[PDB]
Amino acid sequence: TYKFVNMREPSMDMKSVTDRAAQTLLWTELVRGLGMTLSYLFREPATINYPFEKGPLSPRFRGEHALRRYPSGEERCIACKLCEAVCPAQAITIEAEPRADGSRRTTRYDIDMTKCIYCGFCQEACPVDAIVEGPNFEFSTETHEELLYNKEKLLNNGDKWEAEIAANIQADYLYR
Amino acid sequence: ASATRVIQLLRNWASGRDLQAKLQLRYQEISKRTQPPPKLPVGPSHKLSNNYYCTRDGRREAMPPSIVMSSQKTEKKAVTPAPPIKRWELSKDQPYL
Amino acid sequence: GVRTSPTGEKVTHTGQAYDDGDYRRVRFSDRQKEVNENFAIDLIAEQPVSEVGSRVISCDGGGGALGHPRVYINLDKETKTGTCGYCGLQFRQPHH
Amino acid sequence: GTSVKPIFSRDMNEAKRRVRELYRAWYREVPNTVHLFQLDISVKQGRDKVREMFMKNAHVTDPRVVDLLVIKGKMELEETINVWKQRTHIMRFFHETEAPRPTDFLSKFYVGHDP
Amino acid sequence: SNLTLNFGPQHPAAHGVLRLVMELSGEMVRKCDPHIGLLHRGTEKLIEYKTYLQALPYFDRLDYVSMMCNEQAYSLAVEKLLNIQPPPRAQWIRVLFGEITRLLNHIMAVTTHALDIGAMTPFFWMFEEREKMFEFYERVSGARMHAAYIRPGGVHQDLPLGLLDDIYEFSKNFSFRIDELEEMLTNNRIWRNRTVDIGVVTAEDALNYGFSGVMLRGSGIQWDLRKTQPYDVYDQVEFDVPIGSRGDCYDRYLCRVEEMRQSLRIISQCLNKMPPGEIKVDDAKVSPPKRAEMKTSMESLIHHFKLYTEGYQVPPGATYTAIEAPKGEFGVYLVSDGSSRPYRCKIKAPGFAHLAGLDKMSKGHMLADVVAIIGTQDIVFGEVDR
Amino acid sequence: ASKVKQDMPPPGGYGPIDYKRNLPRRGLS
Amino acid sequence: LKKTTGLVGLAVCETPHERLKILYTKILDVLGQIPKNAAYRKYTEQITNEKLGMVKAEPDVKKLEEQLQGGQIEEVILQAENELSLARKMLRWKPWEPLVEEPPANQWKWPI
Amino acid sequence: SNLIEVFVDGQSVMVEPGTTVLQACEKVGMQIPRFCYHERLSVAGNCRMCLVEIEKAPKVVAACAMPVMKGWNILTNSEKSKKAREGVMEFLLANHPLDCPICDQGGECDLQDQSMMFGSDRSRFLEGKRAVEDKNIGPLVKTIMTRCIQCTRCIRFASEIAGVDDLGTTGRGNDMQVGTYIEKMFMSELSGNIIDICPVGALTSKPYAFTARPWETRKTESIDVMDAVG
Amino acid sequence: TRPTIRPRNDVVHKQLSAFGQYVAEILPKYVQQVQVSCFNELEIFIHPDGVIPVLTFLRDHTNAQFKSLADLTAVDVPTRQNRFEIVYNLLSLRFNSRIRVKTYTDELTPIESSVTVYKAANWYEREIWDMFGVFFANHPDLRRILTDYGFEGHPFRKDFPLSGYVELRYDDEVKRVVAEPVELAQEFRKFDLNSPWEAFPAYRQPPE
Amino acid sequence: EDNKQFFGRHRWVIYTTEMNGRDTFWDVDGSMVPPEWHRWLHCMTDDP
Amino acid sequence: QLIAVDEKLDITTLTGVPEEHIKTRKVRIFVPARNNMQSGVNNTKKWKMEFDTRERWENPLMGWSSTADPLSNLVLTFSTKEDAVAFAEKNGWSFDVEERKVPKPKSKSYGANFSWNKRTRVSTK
Ligand code: SF4
Ligand code: SF4
Ligand code: SF4
Ligand code: SF4
Ligand code: FES
Ligand SMILES: [Mg+2]
Ligand SMILES: [Zn+2]
Repeated sequence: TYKFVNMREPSMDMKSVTDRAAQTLLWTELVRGLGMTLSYLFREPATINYPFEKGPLSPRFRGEHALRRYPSGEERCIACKLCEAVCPAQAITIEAEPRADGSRRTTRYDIDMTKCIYCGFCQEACPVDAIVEGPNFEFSTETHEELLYNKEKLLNNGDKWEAEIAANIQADYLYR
Repeated sequence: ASATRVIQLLRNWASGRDLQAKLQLRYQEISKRTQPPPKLPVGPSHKLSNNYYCTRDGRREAMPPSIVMSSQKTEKKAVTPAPPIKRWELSKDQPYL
Repeated sequence: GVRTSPTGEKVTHTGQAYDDGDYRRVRFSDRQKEVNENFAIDLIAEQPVSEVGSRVISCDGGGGALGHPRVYINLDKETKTGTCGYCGLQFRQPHH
Repeated sequence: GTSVKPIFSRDMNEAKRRVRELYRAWYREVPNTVHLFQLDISVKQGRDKVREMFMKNAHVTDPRVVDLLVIKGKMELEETINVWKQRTHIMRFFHETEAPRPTDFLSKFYVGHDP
Repeated sequence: SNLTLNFGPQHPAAHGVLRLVMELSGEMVRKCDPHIGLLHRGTEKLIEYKTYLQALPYFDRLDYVSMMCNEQAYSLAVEKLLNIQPPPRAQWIRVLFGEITRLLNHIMAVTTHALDIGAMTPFFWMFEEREKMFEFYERVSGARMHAAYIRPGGVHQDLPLGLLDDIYEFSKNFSFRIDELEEMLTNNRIWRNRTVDIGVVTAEDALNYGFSGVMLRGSGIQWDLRKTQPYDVYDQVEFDVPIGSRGDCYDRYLCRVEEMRQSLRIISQCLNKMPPGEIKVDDAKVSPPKRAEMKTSMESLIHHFKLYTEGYQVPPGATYTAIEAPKGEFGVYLVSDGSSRPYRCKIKAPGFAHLAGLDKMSKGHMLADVVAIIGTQDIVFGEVDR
Repeated sequence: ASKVKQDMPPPGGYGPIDYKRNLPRRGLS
Repeated sequence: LKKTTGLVGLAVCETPHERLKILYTKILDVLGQIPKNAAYRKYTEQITNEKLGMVKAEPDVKKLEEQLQGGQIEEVILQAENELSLARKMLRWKPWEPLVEEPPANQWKWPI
Repeated sequence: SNLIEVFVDGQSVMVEPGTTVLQACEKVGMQIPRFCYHERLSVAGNCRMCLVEIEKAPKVVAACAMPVMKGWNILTNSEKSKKAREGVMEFLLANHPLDCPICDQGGECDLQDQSMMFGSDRSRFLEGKRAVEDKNIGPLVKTIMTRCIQCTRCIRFASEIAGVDDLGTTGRGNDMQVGTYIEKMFMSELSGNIIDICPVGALTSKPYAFTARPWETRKTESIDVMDAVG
Repeated sequence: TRPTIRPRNDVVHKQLSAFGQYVAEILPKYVQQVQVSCFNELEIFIHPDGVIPVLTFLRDHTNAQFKSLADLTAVDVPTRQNRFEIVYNLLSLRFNSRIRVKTYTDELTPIESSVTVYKAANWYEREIWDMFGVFFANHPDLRRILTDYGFEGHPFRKDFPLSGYVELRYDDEVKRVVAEPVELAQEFRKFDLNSPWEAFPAYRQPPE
Repeated sequence: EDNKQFFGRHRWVIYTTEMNGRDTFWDVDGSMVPPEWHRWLHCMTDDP
Repeated sequence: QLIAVDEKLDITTLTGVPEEHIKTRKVRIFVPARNNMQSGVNNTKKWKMEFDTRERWENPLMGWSSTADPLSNLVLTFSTKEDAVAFAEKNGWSFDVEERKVPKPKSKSYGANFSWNKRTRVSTK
């Protein structure tokens, strides 16, 4: 089922022809466009006062990565390497060994944030909610090297953002 | 909208429309940023019996394509790849723009 | 459980520190070496061993579905405690 | 028999004639390329390089492969004449920023493992 | 001798990566030769080293103005190769977000086309609506454009509570923004002078040149893949197909505006007909189990582990699956060798053929006319170069 | 033991949504 | 009588019945030079004779369009022209002949 | 000669007397799922994963142990065979621990792979799982016996190949445990092979523990120089 | 086999099989094989010499009317003596149908260009020549379309490496962008994903 | 907070004039917001 | 009409491969051995072509593994050994071919577990 967009005909009575002539000579549709812009001029603008005001975001928003802990302070990550396997950009590099107490823990956990596509597949794949995409998005740098995160950087990010990260996870985890 | 009434009238006249009815900026009408928890039901395969996987395995019902007329190996009416497409009907809602 | 090297460089929890003759230390000049101060091994060492009255205990890391996969831990051995392979929490049957 | 379909040439003589046509076209074009792209090389350098590129494939004895090589050379010439290539593309033939790689056994032994 | 000109890549009307070698006589365009590949990233080869899930995000970045539509095309191809069916609620969500995506794309196309022509203001009015639409994307997936929301088997997550009401609130107001855009452009005599009888293409030439979508329907061809070859639940929604009569820029612009209105209609129907149920296929050898199941039951953990490390195997075979994307027919030729990684993935983009037709369409026109024709073809070079 | 809770349309459906063209005549002779 | 076909570049044909009769007659004349047992000849003659009889049986253009299932008699004329050109090309090509060669042993084997 | 004719899904196969159903199936390139069977160990027949239907035979047979009879038509992919495989896999996974992320076997685990290929995709086991204590058998073979599926492969290897009778089973029923019953080291010049034959992560390499996953490793086929055996 | 499994369409399967038999009967000189897949897609495998006569037929015959060329691509299969599979996907709007035409070639054998049949083929053939090295005879303007000027090799071949052979950087001594042999700070990590257990018994090959 | 403003202007922050070591009278940026007020300010929640 | 060439196939000048990566490479053509950790045999069906392993080193930043040979991840699959040999020959690569290893058929007897007078008698089940 379809419709035509440009298949109409103008009436040739003297009234319609004279109206068309008046439009041609007195520029009525141009005045209509001017009226539309004038109407927009007196409307309230949509600009927010950044950085004092921010755009709305969801609990599901994918931001800067972080490594999380159990409430006892133990790392959640147990070096299963599912995030490394699933990562579509090969942005994750993991090395692991038994710890001094025999625990399964990483010795290297690197994310190349200039390789990362911020898809969130790593946090979907993680079985223990160890690696997450946090809410932070304002982490621009002056050098390329600062965006090659090692494990200490990611643990610091987790320690710094856990209060927000836990609340967002509490908000979203019943959909996962 | 905090616009005064005379500016509102001027906006309506310039636009030719009732602008206050449909405001682009969004206020209190939008949904709250805090919501109750969901429950999210489960699918048809969440059963304790009569649920053997071999009866619901789509991947294993795929098979190699049917071979018609290998080269190695009357009446005969002509055929088309499908019946001819039926002509479209003009819209009852709005036939012409 | 942070600790310093003979060069003054902080040693991380992975035990990685640049040697005294390593040129790569130059990368920290006029800057700093990022080190996480909350060592997980020491933090889990401070948790007390839970006394439970069953031969098999269940652990999911707390928080239900917000924890780790639920595993079962045998506590028959009296010479050692039962440790969770995900969380590090320890369990034992009452003795003595 | 070998039942092979040609591309342009039936034997090696017509393929060699097409090679000579392409070589003449490149040789004529070189001075214009030097002028238009504002290169710091001489016309002799460019022609010597053209000769070198042609000599690289002197060992080919298959007329179809020769025809395809002539097709590729014609494509490169058309890219050059229309200034679709830039100066970087033209200068890529000279490898002016690659260090000279040793060829004798001893230097390769000193520098690494590659045979 | 004609004058030769580089139109782009660093040009406002060249879309960043298009270098057009133009032969001109004065400002008359004697010849157009588009040079592309300035955004060729080797997507089709990269996909050969990914699992199907790993390959999914590459489709977000082909036509970056219509993300979920690309996701849907790829998901439909993979689901056809897997011989599985997405659940009904997933199909309704897919159609709803596909129409939201069509709204986004048509806003971008119409307003950037107007900006090339010289009308800069409607871009600003409509990009706030695009912003609101972006929020719907981010609320459903956590990303404003590259959602990766639509996957083979259904969708990644269910809608958050309250999303449908906000989509309804936006949809009940978008028609007035369309009305304002049409008040600025549709009857303006300058706009008509810039668009009427520019880039006229015949129906036969459009078919032979591989055109699709509006580039067909502007020339009177009554064809729409949603009507003729429906997918998901498109055979359950009512809408009209806008049809042009002149095959020029003005009729194509009118068609796109009417397609926006019909998309609003479809979105209303989708909002009122959303059913309950699960949102991905209840087959853990294809779709991952829920996180609570993964942490409780052995089979769920095994299937999570395997689907996120190896990925599902796809039975061997090849399919060409096409959809009515906002820019025309978007297709995938997917060849599976039986393993968990695709053997070959050829991507068919409508803009490829449309831009190949640009020299034919520009015959007898000027420079500004060529700018208008580029705008009217609705070209994004992520899908052209892949 | 609570009821299934999902994002769904309100009973009786949503309010009607306008989509058609609206360009009033709005002029003299 | 009809104002426009609605398709850009397709003109309205006056006297479509005579044009169709001419085109179908020319197609049958060309097909008469193709071997009698060639499948192309018999199939195309069958469909062409069906269309020619249908054209001769209905003098109303709209009802002829409805019967022919061909979409707007001008496109029927265009399709007849395409079929005539194809018939000449087929007479040149002679594809009714036996397959030129058998592919290699595993040319089409998939997977691998 | 002395061969007899059997059928695999209707396809004729000539086999020598004493050929088992599993071997006849692999004559036509069909691999029957297995846990306890190993072609270099004695037949056990305890895992029951190889159960397969014989045409016109009411009861399925253990393909690893059953000699094939003349005229038998083995139905490797019938409904009976698939349902038997699903039931056995369900029984194997009922008490298995949710250890895959921390288990070194993950990614090269026959239990995982045969669950994905021949088992169902979900669980309906609603009880608690059994947990057993670990046995110390040396510094080479790490033992986590909650993952043990009681295949008896390690026992048969130790007895038959290594000539060491130190492994066995203690208890019975659900409480049956594989071990040594005393604190004893299984130190043999061939001990490490029990890591490879063990289908699950119950026996793993201690020096290798936690270091790598199977999919990231590159394989170089080479020769050993530690002795003159090559 | 209910909600999870994709439904079948016997009507379309039968119609496509009948039309494939029709095409094979009309053009025995070139048609080598006809197949209908279980998701209702028709494939016609032809000798290369028949690229033009077949396509033209499918475009111009009154009962075919495949007026649209949706896509034209190549597939590289190094184990085959004829390396490259050439695939044409055609759409008929009159009959609301799709068809696929397949042929083969090796590195040194030209394929006839189909620009006289479908103009849309032009760029597609260029892309094939760019990505696979297949030469199309009588192409109006055959040259690279996707790769950089002066680029050597055909990237979409299976034996072409993923990162190629050369990379680019700006050099200040010569004040220009230069190409040098590729060196990667991190090598792409090859993953071995295939399970050693067979997935689909319906596609098992004879054990030779 | 001012809920009478439209969504996006209904919440805002006045930054401190002195953070950890630096003078922020003129130099402010969004990274100065601590995580809890980051959640409130971006409307990921309705509760301060 | 055809042209009847009589020379062996050689496409090296057309592939765009650098000289060094033609004459200095050694490809191995082989059927990959079964991974000893699993009993599945589905990864031992096809022939593989791979290249010789070149140097990998440590990146001074991040300690990542760095390479300089572009063929370190190139593996081709072939149906037979002859197809792989032909492909290697037409590309000018020197090759080493290893013959396919098939496990020999074995005599399995369950009853032998309980022999009256043989050593095959088992002491446990
Ligand atoms: S977000 Fe995606 S690309 Fe980034 S590390 Fe996670 S999986 Fe890799
Ligand atoms: S972050 Fe999660 S997925 Fe990645 S290795 Fe650690 S536990 Fe595994
Ligand atoms: S043995 Fe296999 S199934 Fe069991 S935990 Fe280890 S990897 Fe998982
Ligand atoms: S440890 Fe391994 S080989 Fe030994 S009984 Fe358990 S599963 Fe079988
Ligand atoms: S393999 Fe036969 S019973 Fe275990
Ligand atoms: Mg083991
Ligand atoms: Zn725990």
